[PDB]
Amino acid sequence: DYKARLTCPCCNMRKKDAVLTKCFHVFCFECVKTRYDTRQRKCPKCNAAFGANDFHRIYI
Amino acid sequence: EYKARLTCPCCNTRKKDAVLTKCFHVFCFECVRGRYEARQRKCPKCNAAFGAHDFHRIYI
Amino acid sequence: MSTPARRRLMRDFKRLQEDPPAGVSGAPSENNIMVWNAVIFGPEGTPFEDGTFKLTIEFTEEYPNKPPTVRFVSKMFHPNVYADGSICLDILQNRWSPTYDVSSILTSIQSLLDEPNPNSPANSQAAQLYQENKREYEKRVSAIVEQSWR
Amino acid sequence: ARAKAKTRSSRAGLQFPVGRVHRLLRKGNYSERVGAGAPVYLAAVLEYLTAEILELAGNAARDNKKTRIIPRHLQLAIRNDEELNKLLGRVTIAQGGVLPNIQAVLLPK
Amino acid sequence: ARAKAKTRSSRAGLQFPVGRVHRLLRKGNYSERVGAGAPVYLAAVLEYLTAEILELAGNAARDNKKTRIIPRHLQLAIRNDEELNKLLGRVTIAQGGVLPNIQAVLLPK
Amino acid sequence: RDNIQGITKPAIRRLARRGGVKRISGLIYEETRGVLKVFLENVIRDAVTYTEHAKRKTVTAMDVVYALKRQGRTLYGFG
Amino acid sequence: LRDNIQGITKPAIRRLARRGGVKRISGLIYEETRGVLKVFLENVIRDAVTYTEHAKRKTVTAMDVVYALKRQGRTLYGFG
Amino acid sequence: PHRYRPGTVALREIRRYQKSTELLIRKLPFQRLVREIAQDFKTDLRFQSSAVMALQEACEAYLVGLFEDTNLCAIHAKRVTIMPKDIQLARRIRGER
Amino acid sequence: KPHRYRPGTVALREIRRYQKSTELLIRKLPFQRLVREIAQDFKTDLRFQSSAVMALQEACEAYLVGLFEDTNLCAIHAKRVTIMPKDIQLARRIRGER
Amino acid sequence: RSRKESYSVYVYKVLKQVHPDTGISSKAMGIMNSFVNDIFERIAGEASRLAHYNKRSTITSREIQTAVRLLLPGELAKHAVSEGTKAVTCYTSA
Amino acid sequence: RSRKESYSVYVYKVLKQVHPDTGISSKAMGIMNSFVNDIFERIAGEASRLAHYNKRSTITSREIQTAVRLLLPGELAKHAVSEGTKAVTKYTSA
DNA sequence: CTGGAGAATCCCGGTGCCGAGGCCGCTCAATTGGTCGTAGACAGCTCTAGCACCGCTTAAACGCACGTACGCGCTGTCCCCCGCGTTTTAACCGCCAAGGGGATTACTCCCTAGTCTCCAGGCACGTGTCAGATATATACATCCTGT
DNA sequence: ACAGGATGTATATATCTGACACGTGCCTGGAGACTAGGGAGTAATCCCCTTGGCGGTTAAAACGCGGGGGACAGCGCGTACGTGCGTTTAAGCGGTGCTAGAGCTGTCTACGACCAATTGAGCGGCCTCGGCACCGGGATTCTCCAG
Ligand SMILES: [Zn+2]
Ligand SMILES: [Zn+2]
Ligand SMILES: [Zn+2]
Repeated sequence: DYKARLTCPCCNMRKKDAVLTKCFHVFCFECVKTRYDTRQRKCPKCNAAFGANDFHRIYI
Repeated sequence: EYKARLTCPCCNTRKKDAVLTKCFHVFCFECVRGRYEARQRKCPKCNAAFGAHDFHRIYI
Repeated sequence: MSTPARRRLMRDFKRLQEDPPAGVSGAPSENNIMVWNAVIFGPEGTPFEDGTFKLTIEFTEEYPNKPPTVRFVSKMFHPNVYADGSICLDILQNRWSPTYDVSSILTSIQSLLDEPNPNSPANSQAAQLYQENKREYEKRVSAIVEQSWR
Repeated sequence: ARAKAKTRSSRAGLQFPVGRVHRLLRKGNYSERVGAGAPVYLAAVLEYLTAEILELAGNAARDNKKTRIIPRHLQLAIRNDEELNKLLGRVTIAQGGVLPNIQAVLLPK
Repeated sequence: ARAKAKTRSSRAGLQFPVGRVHRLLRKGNYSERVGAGAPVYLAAVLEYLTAEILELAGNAARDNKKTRIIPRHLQLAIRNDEELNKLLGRVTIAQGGVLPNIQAVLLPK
Repeated sequence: RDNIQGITKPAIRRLARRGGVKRISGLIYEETRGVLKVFLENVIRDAVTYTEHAKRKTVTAMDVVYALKRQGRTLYGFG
Repeated sequence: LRDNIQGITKPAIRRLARRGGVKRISGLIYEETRGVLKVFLENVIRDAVTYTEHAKRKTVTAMDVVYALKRQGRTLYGFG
Repeated sequence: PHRYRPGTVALREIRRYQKSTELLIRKLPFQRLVREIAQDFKTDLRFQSSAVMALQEACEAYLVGLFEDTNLCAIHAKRVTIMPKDIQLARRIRGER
Repeated sequence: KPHRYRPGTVALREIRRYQKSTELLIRKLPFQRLVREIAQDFKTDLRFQSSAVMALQEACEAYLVGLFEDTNLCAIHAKRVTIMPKDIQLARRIRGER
Repeated sequence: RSRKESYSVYVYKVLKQVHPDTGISSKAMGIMNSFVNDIFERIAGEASRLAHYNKRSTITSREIQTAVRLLLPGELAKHAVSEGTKAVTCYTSA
Repeated sequence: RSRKESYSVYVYKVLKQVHPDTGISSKAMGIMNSFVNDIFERIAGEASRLAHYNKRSTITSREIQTAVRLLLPGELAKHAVSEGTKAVTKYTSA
């Protein structure tokens, strides 16, 4: 339960360490980096757009 | 240890569910709103100053 | 067990086994786990009632980051399906999310079955028949339902 | 009296003019004959590129707390994206300026 | 039984073919109509450029004491003349080699 | 005549500053105002040939844009 | 056909450098020379294969290679 | 009185001019220079104001790019002061000389 | 007594030798193997004309020779005679390839 | 009273489609027009040149496909091809 | 049994006119053919671009001369336009 | 700095070959001659914009003095590259075999050019209002020198 | 490292303003329907050249070792370039006036596309010999080390 709770929900492989400041959802950083550099600049959860400055490293 | 890591370091009773936008430390809700309403824009961690637009809700 | 996409498909299969949504089912092809065969039941309160729709889905190793290719096997009469079974949906081309799984895909397809999207008229004939004549449209839908049982 | 006229751009789900692109292709002396789907494909590609640059420029303008896109915002958006920078590597944008960067050697220490 | 055919190249006093140039211009899809003097002018220019390079290459080969022109001689002729070097600065010549030159710093003293 | 001196030392300094230069040696102003005029000659010659082919007496911004495009220096914002 | 980049040997790279007029060569040059050559070949071969597969044939031709090179502003003479 | 050490005003100027977008050369001397250069191709030509502006945009962009390249050269030479050797090296590498 | 040249003399001699000849400097068969390996990533089971492979090899050698001339100029500018990867990186960055 | 063509209207619709509440300067519109014309020229010239290589007299969607693959780099090319294919399929179906 | 055209004959005649006692290799002839094709393509493209710029539908000698002036540098351009004018004048007189 | 030894380079001569060069069908591409539709040359009117000038402000270029930070020369060192001999590897040449695929030709059919009609999207023209620049008084961060 | 003064620098508020986003008349170019023909998709067949394999020679690659030369760090000196301030200077802005030429329109004629018939010149093939690369041998020269 706790593992899945604190694991990134889109990949479910590794740990949450990033927040998208537009929608304030939390994902893991490299999912975010990949969706950006592959130009799907869109929130996986709430479908909100974001730029290079709307996501940052977080530590939980 | 999971509950301890998930709990705020200010009160050590309540879940960490909010971050401070410029310094990016994660704390509780009423802990930061009480500090702000008491005019202490002051991090217990990194002592940073903040304003009314420098905090927002975050959900797991 | 080798790839994250394969493992994601493994959880997809186990969730479909343990708690499938209403009127849907799925299984891998025996010799190719990338191939997914699914059966969808027509939504209640819709002309697609009593339908047993066969589905085939093809994945690659970059799942869940990309929407897969989903194709109807039985003949279908839906404004948003091409004559071959090509499927044009929001989560399938435009607003795919890696959090979505095969169960979510099947539920979304079943939702489309009730609510065709007018912005994607893949079958122009079906779109027109839905748009101005519901009676013969649902007659056609009953025809494809009785045809899907074989 | 024939039928309600529908534009090819509307038929293809695009905002760019398919007919105008077709006219430019046929008048631009590129080839003796022009296919039916060629203007559709070209208009779609142009629309996608325009949308991409506009989206990045809007993000850049928002990052400066402005609501109007200017050549400076366009320049920032193009030069901050690696693929757009590669596509427009030999293009000068009037009144666009440059990206703010300083070599680490020059910085005081 | 009209008249003895005089080639347009002979009329213009050129060795290069004017008819072939005209056919390539008309077939090359450059414009829908082609003037009468355009193939003549183009053939003259091509002939002059060919003559210039051939003369330089022949001089280079005679310098090396050979009687045939090879790609090495062509490369030497091209890279030695400043005008031709500027004209063909982005051109690779197969089996051409390079100009023999060594920076003065490297030489011992 | 003698208009090359209009490209002043402070103007060159601020161009270098935009380029990112910390300090500039004193022999650069003469070098750069020669480089500039070489570049200008190359562009203006093509622009003027375009104009005279068009049988005009005024050089137009579109002619300048064409001349720049002929050198792989496409410029946006003038037509 | 795996790990063939090592076929571009150290003596071959030195010969290329000598033709370039290089007197002394550092020991680290070889790796980025391999990398630069690999980048150049990927850039050219991608366009060549694009031309070939657009022509609907399975054979890459010297004509396609020349076209790809010309598309990069480095036209090559002597191959048609 | 107050006195800034050399290198601080220069850094401030770099930050300032890398943020703004105006023309860094005075308009009239540049116009006179263009008219002077163009007069050796044909006499008494006329220019559009937009044409002169396009020329100035191109010239400033070219010079700024050249100065970035020459700064890279100077840094490569273990220096911080650019010198005409640096400009010559940049020009030669870019194939303009 | 063994005879040894001073370090640099034979280097200059071989610069003179290779700046006079025009043969290909990379070994043809390994170059062809490398080309096929690189092309394997875009379309499987491709076939290549021998002339196409030769054209590729000629273009690459010309490109590398030009790059090395630029690198040598950069190294000399740095007041040294040995070329190091920073020189290649500077040359490629100035030419606009990186 | 000459009539001159530009892409201003379509650029404006695309802008309000992407950023619903963002404007654009007049000078930026000129740059967008120049960019659109430049990309159109590049793609059309490359497609025509391809058709000439293959001894063909008609520019169809295949040449535009290949020209986009040749010009646009990487992920841009991938997405552009995806968009063009979708538009062509939509146009043929309707 | 397709037939392909080249400029080998004319290049050889020009060589015999310039150096009467000099030969040329087969591979050098290929380079000359490629050079001629390259220059032809350059000048034709530039002339077509001029014609499009001036809203003209015909490629005349004036466009060819202007394109030669644009491409060829300096004294080479002067001599080239001189030969072109001489040839066109002789052709018109004939 | 001035001479021999040695290795590298240059010059001369005979030889064999294969690639350049001339010769012969012949077939298609260049030539010749009308024909006609129109694109471009040319005269004329206009009114837009480029050129020229004058006066006032003041922002900017100019010139001087100082000091200090950086360019440059000199020196030591040591390590990393080069020259070389020996051994190992695989490039290369020669030959042989199978066949995949490139290069033609025929046939047809469907897709695109061309034409006529029409009507609605987009363009020039007006117009008010809000995004943004500017002036001003702040709170705050940053450099510089003394500590 | 630390702290306070001085100077750019970020911040919030108020205000003008002029450029942009919306609305409207209208007009011309895109859409619809139709017809005609040829561009190309498809199938079939031929044979070229590409891939694959095998074996012998040997040239080039790999390894190792000794040495020395050049990259690099460090130090000292001097000069020239940044910084600041006082003094020109002319860029810039406004306002006005003039007219040259860009730009459009309307006429009209030479000129290039098109067609059909004719022929000769360039292409493919096919000999043929000499320019040149190569192997041997002699003469010359550059570089290094001892003097
Ligand atoms: Zn994740
Ligand atoms: Zn979200
Ligand atoms: Zn708390």
